[PDB]
Amino acid sequence: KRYVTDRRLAETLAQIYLGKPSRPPHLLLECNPGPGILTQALLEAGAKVVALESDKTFIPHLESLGKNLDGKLRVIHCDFFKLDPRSGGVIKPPAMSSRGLFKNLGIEAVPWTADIPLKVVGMFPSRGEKRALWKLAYDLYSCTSIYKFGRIEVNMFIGEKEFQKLMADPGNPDLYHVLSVIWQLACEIKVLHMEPWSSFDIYLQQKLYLIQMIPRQNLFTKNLTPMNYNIFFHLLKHCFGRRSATVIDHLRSLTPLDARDILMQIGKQEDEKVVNMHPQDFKTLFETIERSKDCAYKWLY
Amino acid sequence: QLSGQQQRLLAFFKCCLLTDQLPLAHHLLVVHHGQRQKRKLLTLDMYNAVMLGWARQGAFKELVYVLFMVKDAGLTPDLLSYAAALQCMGRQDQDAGTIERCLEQMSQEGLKLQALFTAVLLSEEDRATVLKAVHKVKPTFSLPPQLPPPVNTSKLLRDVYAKDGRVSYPKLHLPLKTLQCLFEKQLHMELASRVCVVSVEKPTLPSKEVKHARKTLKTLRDQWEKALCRALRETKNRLEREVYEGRFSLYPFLCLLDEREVVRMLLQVLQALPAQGESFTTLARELSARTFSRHVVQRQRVSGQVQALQNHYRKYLCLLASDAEVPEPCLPRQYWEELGAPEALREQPWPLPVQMELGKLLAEMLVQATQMPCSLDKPHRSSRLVPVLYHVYSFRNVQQIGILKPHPAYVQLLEKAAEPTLTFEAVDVPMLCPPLPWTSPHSGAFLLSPTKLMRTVEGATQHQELLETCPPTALHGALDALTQLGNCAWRVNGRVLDLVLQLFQAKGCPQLGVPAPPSEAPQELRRELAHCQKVAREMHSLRAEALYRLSLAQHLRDRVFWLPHNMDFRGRTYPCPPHFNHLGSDVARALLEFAQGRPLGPHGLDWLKIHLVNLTGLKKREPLRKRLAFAEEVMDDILDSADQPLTGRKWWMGAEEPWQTLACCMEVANAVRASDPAAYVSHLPVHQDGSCNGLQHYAALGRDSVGAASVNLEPSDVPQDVYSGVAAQVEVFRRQDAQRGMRVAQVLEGFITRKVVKQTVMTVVYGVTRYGGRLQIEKRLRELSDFPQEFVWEASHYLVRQVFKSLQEMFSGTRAIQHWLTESARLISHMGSVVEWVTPLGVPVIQPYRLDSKVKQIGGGIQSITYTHNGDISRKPNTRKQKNGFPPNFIHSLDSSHMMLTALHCYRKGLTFVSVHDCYWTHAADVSVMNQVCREQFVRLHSEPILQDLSRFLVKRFCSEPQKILEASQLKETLQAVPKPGAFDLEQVKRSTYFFS
DNA sequence: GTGCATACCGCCAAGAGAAAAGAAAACCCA
RNA sequence: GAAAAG
DNA sequence: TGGGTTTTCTTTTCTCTTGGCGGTATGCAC
Ligand SMILES: Nc1ncnc2c1ncn2[C@@H]1O[C@H](COP(=O)(O)OP(=O)(O)OP(=O)(O)O)[C@@H](O)[C@H]1O
Ligand SMILES: [Mg+2]
Repeated sequence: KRYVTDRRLAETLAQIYLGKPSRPPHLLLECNPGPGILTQALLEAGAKVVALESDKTFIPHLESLGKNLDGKLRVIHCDFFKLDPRSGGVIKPPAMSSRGLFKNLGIEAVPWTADIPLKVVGMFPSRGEKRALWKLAYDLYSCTSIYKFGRIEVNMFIGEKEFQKLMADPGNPDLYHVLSVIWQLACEIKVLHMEPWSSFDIYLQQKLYLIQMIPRQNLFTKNLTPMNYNIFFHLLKHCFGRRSATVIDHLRSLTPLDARDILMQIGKQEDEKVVNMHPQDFKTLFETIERSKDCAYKWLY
Repeated sequence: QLSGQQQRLLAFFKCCLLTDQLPLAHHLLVVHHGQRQKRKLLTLDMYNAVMLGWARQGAFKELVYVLFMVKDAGLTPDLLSYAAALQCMGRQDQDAGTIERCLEQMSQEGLKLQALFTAVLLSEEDRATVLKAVHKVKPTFSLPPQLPPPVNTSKLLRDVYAKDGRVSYPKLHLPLKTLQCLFEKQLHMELASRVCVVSVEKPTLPSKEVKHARKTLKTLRDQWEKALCRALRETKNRLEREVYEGRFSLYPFLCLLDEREVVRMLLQVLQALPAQGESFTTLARELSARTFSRHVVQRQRVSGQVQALQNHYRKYLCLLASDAEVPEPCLPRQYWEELGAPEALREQPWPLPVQMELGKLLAEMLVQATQMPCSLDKPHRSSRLVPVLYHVYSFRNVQQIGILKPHPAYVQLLEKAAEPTLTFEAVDVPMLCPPLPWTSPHSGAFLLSPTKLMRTVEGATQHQELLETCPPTALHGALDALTQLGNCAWRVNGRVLDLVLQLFQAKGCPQLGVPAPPSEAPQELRRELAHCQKVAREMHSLRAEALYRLSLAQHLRDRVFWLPHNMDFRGRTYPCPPHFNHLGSDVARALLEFAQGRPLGPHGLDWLKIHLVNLTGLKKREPLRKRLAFAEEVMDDILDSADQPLTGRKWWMGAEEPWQTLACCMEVANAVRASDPAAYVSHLPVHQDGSCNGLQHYAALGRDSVGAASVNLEPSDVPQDVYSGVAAQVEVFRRQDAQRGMRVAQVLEGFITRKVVKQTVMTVVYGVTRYGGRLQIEKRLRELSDFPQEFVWEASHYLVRQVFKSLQEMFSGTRAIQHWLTESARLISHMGSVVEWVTPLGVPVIQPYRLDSKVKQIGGGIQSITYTHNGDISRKPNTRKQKNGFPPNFIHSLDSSHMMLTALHCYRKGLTFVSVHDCYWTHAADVSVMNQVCREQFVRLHSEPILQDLSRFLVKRFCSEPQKILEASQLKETLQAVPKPGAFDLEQVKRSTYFFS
């Protein structure tokens, strides 16, 4: 949660946020627009922009001056990380639901496999890229919160630490983990911008970075369903629980099937480590188990 | 302290003593001769252990070799070395001149001949042998004669332990031979170490699949039995090889029990492992504890202690048996000690690392030894062998958790072949005989199994050593009260059992307390599946505990049984059998009744009637005459609820405690239909409870006239409640908040009652956070059906406020005593100490709350589990826990002392007394007498300056610092700053009708 | 006297298992 | 994750 | 002074910390 006052190369990021010049139905769900300088930079594009400010001190001015915009802003008081209630009684101004936000916008996307419905721009706080990064993946496989209706783009600022760890492969083996596997197959994440973190003011450090969180049609499969995902995750965390072991040892810890048979189904042969796994390799390890329909006992989740 | 490997070797030599494996101990002592790195680890205790071992065999050559080993490293021989030498010389029938030379050398070095017979902890066989060895040289030497046992002479315990008094101690309803037979039955149960009970679930009809799965499981279990045996002998030979070269192998620990018993125990823990598997360290701790608890019973079996226990017990039963008379009446501990007391030295627990490696070795060898065919669909099909158990992990935030989960085919085999039986550990079952009297903090409760005097979560514990440092007569009242509580014969109300088994076996009735089976459980899509799994798992756990309790209740249906009682660290008394006891729910309390009955007399029936109203929850705010008039008004409803419980007007289901009200309805229905109601012998306990006994004790300490009016210490015609008044004030603020812009006022309506603010107003004199009040006033609101589920959080925070607003300017002296106790605990914990105090009955109480727990790691094969030392190894007291714990722990010490005084003075009057915490149960004939005794003991407890005695004891204990007193003068003045007592006079409590009601 | 095997301790990354819903304020490390 | 007793 | 952490106490049933690498010290064969 940082209020950014820098206008530095805001036009370039606004144009890469804009995409096609002919179409302004694509909407920008800007998160924490405190000073409103980034709001004016996004208004320079000309497309419709919606703010989801959560702080009560900066919200009364945000409804004001919208008449000069002639209807280019619909201010809604919420925050992007909570949305769907988990242990919740009633509706409070800090947190609302996905149905309420999407009915206020009026935007509903019945098919997931069609074109992208919407775009979200946002940030992660100083502490908590891991928690909300976990949260978005949890929302992304089982369709929950912002990903509940459609395949919404979550193009947003990340720390450089994650962009080393989340884009890690068996190359650079020291920093490599489960969010890496989930996100690198979940979204096609490329290069956008590389501004310094300490350059942006806050109302010696790792440099800020910007990523594209765009989900892929290859995600949900006849074997990897959106409802079986918690079976999938308990592979990945367990396989990286002790990472200096063959995949046969972890399968015998996690599966009653013959692990060497599963490895001769996928191709790797009996010496092969969990650290020397690409993100697609875990998905293939998950889905080679499934089609053996005769063996009903498949997992130990 | 010694090193870890030093503890391993010391436990090794002790276990070779107890397994009678002396060549192995001598060999490993020889191997650590010739090096300095590990002979430095060898201390005088290990040499004394081998010294005593070669002494008990009568070996002299190895004896002299161990002596040369002790003198070779410059170590000085100890008292045990000369005691062992005299033992070996007595056993060998040594020439009297050489024993004379031994005694001259022993007296020459500086030994105390008189202290060796007393200070050295050694068995009576060793004592007899060393006594014979001395008396062959000095025939005129003799031990001092036994003194008469001491008598406690504290002021509160002066009337008890006074021989110049007229006593009538009650006697059991069972004769001497019957109690001897029950003693033999419980002895056989504790030797067997397990109990098999029939499940009270309705039996499934025999089928082809059921018996086929039964035979498959039996064949698999025989294969596993042979596999566990083979693996155990292969490990045994590997560890014996690893003993012949010098290493700690755990070989004598595996030789502590027979192979069949270890394989049987491993098969038992395989059988009792759930579908969701238990934690790996839990299996390790369980296997280590079961091995230790079976080794204890095996050792008393071999050593001849069982026969001595029998010979003492058949003589001890003459005090309690109705037909047998002692010459002088005395307490059970006094008759245990006046009779020739059998020797019972404490057996020390194993070192905690070695406990962990034994548990891990048994767990690993169970994991590796058991193998099942993977494809159970076709028996003729060739299938590879898969492990029965698997090492899964479970991750909770940072935490990595190792779990041994069974094979799903094995689980499906377990529920498909439904097992008609259930197995309990013998200490988890009520005793069939009267328990051993608590004569020490080491002897009591069960016959052969060690039972702790103070309950504790941790294995290593500060409470027991503090119980041993005190004078011997200090704990006499607490021990006699625990013995009196354990000496209450219990039986099962079979009619209530019949009705609960009627509802359990069919579709359950969830409102009465009888759980419903998950066959009746309910069966966006993922939300429905998640809700189904959650509800099904909750119902399954609830029905599992109900099945355990009902199976134990069915087992003890025709038997008179005893519940031995134990303490917590603050002094409250809990019965040791966990499932079926009178501290449980409404169903469990309805099942239990007294086995010995008393005639009602001229005032019995009325009390029963009052008790029935006390179980309805109606007429709670009325005088006793109004309660009795109500009971006479609803007498037909009582008779119909007793005669037709489930087929009639069903009045008893509307009671606050329905099954207890049903049992009391049956008792009243039997009593009023008797020919002479005075001559009706009644076994139903009648309960007297204190209205806010915390506030009662607080107002008794502070002498607050307003508080002693508010909670019934001042005489009055009507009962007084704080909950009703505070709830009325909250309803005033709710009506004030009505017809304004606040939705919660109209949402609440009539849901503000005594129950929703009961816990908070009860708690608040023990310092409660405003955040915890939300959780404290939401479960009561969540269980309401008419309450909307949307505004649970809103109404929770609405009841957090307007209660503390109502409680300001209230309980001034109580809040002052609270503040002084809290600041005393804060300053005691802030100077790096734990808060410690002595009760007025002499019990020492200390608080085990330390942060920054010391942790160690085990290197192993399957995984590495982390074990925590808490036996004073942690050196940082936890200030927040001490602050939040002292103001309730002091009050719990006080009402435990009140209960113990009431018990001890009711015992002298021939009363059967038991107690749930602040709820005193006795026969309906004796209630007034109990009330009378209770009031005096309250007046006797609170005539003593408990605040002032606590202050001067705290000054003596915690203010004696040589240099720290300069910064501790502030806590010195806060301990000397008890607020002054008010103007309430205690003998009025003697005339208080509704003190306990 | 030197190199290798063994055992012990530190120490950060654990993927700070999603609750980043929440009215509430005091305590200990930085 | 739930239930019960004080 | 700014920021991470817990929320009155006890007891019982159901069933919630491990792993990997690297550096340092120590003991033993040639
Ligand atoms: N949650 C609690 N925290 C602290 N002490 C408690 C708690 N619950 C019970 N106690 C202790 O148990 C006793 C109160 O038990 P109980 O449930 O009978 O309440 P009560 O207010 O005495 O009841 P009643 O007014 O209905 O007769 C007191 O000694 C009190 O200190
Ligand atoms: Mg009470």
